[PDB]
Amino acid sequence: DPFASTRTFNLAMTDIGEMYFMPPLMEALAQRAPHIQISTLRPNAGNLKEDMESGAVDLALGLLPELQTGFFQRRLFRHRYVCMFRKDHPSAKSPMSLKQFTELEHVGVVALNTGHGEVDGLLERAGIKRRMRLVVPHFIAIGPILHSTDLIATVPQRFAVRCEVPFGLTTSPHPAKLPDIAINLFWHAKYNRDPGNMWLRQLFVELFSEAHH
Amino acid sequence: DPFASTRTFNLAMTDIGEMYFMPPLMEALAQRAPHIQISTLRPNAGNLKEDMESGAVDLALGLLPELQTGFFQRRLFRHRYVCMFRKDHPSAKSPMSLKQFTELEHVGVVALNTGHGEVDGLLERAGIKRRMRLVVPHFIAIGPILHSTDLIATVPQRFAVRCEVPFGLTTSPHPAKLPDIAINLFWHAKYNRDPGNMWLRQLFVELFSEA
Ligand SMILES: O=C(O)c1ccccc1O
Ligand SMILES: O=C(O)c1ccccc1O
Ligand SMILES: O=C(O)c1ccccc1O
Ligand SMILES: O=C(O)c1ccccc1O
Repeated sequence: DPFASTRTFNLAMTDIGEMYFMPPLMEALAQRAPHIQISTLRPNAGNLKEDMESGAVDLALGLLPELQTGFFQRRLFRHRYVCMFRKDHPSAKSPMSLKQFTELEHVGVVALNTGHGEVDGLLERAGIKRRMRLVVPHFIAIGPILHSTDLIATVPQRFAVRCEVPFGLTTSPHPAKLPDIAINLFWHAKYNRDPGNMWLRQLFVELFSEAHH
Repeated sequence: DPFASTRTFNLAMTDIGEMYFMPPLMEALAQRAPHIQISTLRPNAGNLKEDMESGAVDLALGLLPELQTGFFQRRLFRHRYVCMFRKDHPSAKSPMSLKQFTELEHVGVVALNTGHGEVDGLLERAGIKRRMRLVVPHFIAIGPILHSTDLIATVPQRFAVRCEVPFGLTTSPHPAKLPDIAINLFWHAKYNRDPGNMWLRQLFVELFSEA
């Protein structure tokens, strides 16, 4: 049944999603359905809405404003933005003050087709105009960049904690008031009742849902 | 007038390019041109050739055979593909044999609009069939994924070497016959004499060219 499938599922997610969702998913699949193949793609890859409609993309994961309307969507968890910097930073402290946040230099991330791109506008509207020497499209490059510079960054908490040891970095709670990050699972009405889709949806829900309350 | 420039330069490069190029560039810029901004994008974002022509993208860095004719270029350095897997993998050995390579499960990297996209085809044509359990679009997530699974991957060596300690990975010379990876810097002829472009190109050559 589930054990036997050799179906390939295609999943849209960010690079954080790849490092976060893939290892436990692979571990679960080796226990439960060891022949299933998984392919990922970034939320910006083509025509996400069209590709979910046609069935080329089975599921989408993340903070995804594109799909806020015509799609089924289930919340997996919430987490916050934190500030991150190298463990031996010459001046950065935790907790970091707004003043210090505005004094330091930043690397920014433009996560295309995600809601993370609201961050710069939200800070700007609060009067926090960062000295941002570098802007990159995506998140994982942030680890090595912070490891070998005095830059700081604003990043999702669940990504940050995964960088602390590998890249020798520390986090601070974020001095600015930023909304919570809702990481959701999305699917198109067409596959609402497809057995294989429901099974993979249920697995994501089981593996990744916040113990709510 | 480098020190006073507030120019934003738009650079096309991979996730590997960002981790490798950006920290020394960041350090040089703080010292020579602290008001310059650098914005990156992937080689696959929009269409590279037109954007370099328009000055939408100033410079491209990486393995980019589509720019190999009709663009200016300088070689920065060369390196090879290697096989990478977690240090305590139950069976994977270094050096890995081609037989073992064909037996183990892989994480593939599709790698669009770079030369790395060709790996699947050189292997497939040579008759080296891989059991591809997981496919991702880009390289940089391979580090965390190998660390926490039993998969193996084929990856650029200079990238692989930066993963070894952070993620507890080992490498092997690659059992298959694969081409060298030439990492070049490219620009369009139109900006050949643009002063800010010349200045930044020359900074990349200074910091990264082994030639
Ligand atoms: O921002 C995301 O896409 C994300 C994905 C998985 C886990 C945490 C995250 O912030
Ligand atoms: O349609 C499938 O191949 C399938 C896959 C996983 C679980 C249940 C299924 O029917
Ligand atoms: O593949 C790349 O684009 C690359 C870039 C910088 C250093 C090593 C690399 O392989
Ligand atoms: O001439 C410019 O516009 C310029 C900009 C940045 C760095 C060096 C430069 O000459």
